[PDB]
Parts: sequence; structure tokens; C-alpha cells
Amino acid sequence: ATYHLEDNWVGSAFLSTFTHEAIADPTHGRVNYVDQATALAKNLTYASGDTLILRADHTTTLSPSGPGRNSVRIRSIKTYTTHVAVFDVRHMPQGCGTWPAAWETDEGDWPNGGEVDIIEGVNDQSPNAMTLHTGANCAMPASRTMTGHATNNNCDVNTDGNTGCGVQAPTANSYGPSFNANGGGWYAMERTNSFIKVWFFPRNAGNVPNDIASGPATINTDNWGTPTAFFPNTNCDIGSHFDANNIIINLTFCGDWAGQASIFNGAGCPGSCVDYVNNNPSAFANAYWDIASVRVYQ
Ligand SMILES: *[C@@]1(O[C@@H]2[C@@H](O)[C@H](O)O[C@H](CO)[C@H]2O)O[C@H](CO)[C@@H](O)[C@H](O)[C@H]1O
Ligand SMILES: *[C@@H]1O[C@H](CO)[C@@H](O)[C@H](O)[C@H]1NC(C)=O
Repeated sequence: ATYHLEDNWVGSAFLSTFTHEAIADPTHGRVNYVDQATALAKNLTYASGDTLILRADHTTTLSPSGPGRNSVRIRSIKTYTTHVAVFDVRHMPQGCGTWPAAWETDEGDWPNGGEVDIIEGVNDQSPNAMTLHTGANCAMPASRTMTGHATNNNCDVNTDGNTGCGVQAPTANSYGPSFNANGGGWYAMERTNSFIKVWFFPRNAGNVPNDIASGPATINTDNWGTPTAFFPNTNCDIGSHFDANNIIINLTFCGDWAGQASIFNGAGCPGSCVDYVNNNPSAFANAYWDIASVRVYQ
């Protein structure tokens, strides 16, 4: 469909159009999410020119008894239903223990207002995962047109184990150190009543739609080729499982996914996640988002 620019966020714009959520981490990570004033004072958020940086503290050795590693979780003030969101991302956090995400949800009624994870993973483990989390009666067909690979087809968190219904991107450079070495790329998500789609295009893609790469004020997703992840309405009333969602971009550490010993050690990371995060500040120098723009269309 054809959509038109609704929000154009670059650099300092994010400081007026998002807030920082200074909240206990819902995912129980070894993180201290700071507010906007604190993030700016500590240079954990840097928002100027055509750059937004969102980063972990990479200097403090943590008291094991004290709070987690300082980081940020930013949330759009506006909410969205049928829309397209495009993320031009130069760098995403990397490092053992890291759990970055770019996603949408309604925190106030979770999971009943839905959740779509656009960029997400843990402990540098490529590829990217794109996932819906919903309430009851929302599943995905075994076969549908997309370039990625489905991993779980029941989206209902109550009957899947909060895995959600996920799709793995087909290339390594969708995530992690591989993505960063390649200069990142573009993630786009289209949500309608009938489906959710996510596309990933590498920075060096010869075939990235101009609509995505250059951010004109008018776009037409008919022209974007096959999505990386497709969540059709075959077995899920998409519109009834999602309501008005905020956009969230965050970085946590350890917690309910990344911090599991089998997962953390399985990735080759040493010892316990919490001890690693406490004691290795320098290892988080590359635990940053560098975002060129986020644009929303409706
Ligand atoms: C919930 O957590 C989500 C999780 O479902 C997904 O793996 O990706 C998100 C970002 O990585 C992560 O936050 O978040 C909701 C809303 O904050 C909570 O209600 C819920 O308890 C978390 O599990
Ligand atoms: C804050 O972080 C930015 C981005 O990493 C960096 O370029 C800058 O030098 C830092 N500012 C100060 C005053 O140290």
C-alpha cells in the first residue's frame, strides 16, 4: 500500500519525541535503565547531527550488591496502529550478555495489545529474530511467502511459553557483529489489519528499495519485494490482537533470555552473565546503537 510520512526522527529529534523509561527491567536483566537527563549527563544517549547513539556504560566496574549496568530504553511518545516504521541502523549493540531490541508494544495491557519484535537477539548470536507475542488464538501457517525461516508458529504467550511466533532472518549480517562489520542496514515493518511484515536490507544491498534507503515522504510497499518475515492473518486476526503500540529501542543485559547459563555459555561467553557484565566494562564499548533515522508512515 501507499503511505505518507507521519514522523521523521533524526538526531536531536529523538529527545523530544521519545522518553527514556527509567523502569525496573521487565525482562529481569543486569541493567539500570536511566532517565533522559541521566542518560544525557552520562553520555549514554547522544543525539546530534544525523546520529543517535544509545549505549551501555563501558567504564564502571559494578558493585555486585548495587544496580545493574547503566543503559537506556527509549519509547516513542506517539502510538501507532496501521503504519510502516523504517529504521536506518549503522550499528547495534554487541558483546557477551547483550540483549538489544527494536520493537513495538502496548506495555499497559501486555500481551493483549500485542508485541512485534523487529530487531532482537542475544549474546551476539546471529541471525536476527522477528517475533509476535499476543494473547489467545493467534497462530501462523506452516508455509507463507517470506525469505526467513519460521521457528514457532503459535504467537499466544499463554500457550507457547512467551516464545511468541518467530521468524529467523536468512543471513548472518542481519544481526550482531556480522551486521556491525557490514555497516548495519535497514529494517522496515509494515502493520495492517491483515498482516505484519518485516524486511531487512543489508547496508551494501544492491536491491534495497529507494523508499526504504532514502526515506522520501511517500512510499509504496507494493514495490518492496518479498518480506523477510511475514505474519499473515490466516490463523490470527491481526487487528484484534494488536492495538495502538509505542516504538521501543533498548539494550538490556543477561535476564530471562540472554542470562540463561545454557544460552550465555552456549554462545561461548565465559562464567556467569551477571559476573561478566559487572566486571568487564571495557567489553561493552561496542554495546551501542548508532541510528541514522527512524521514520514512520501512515
Ligand atoms: C516483555 O518482554 C519482551 C519479550 O517478549 C521479547 O523477547 O522482546 C522484548 C525486547 O527484547 C522484551 O522486552 O515485555 C513486556 C512489556 O514491557 C512485559 O510485560 C513482559 O513481562 C516482558 O516479558
Ligand atoms: C559522547 O559520545 C559520543 C558518541 O560516542 C562521542 O563522540 C563524544 O565524544 C562523547 N562526548 C564526550 C563529551 O565525551
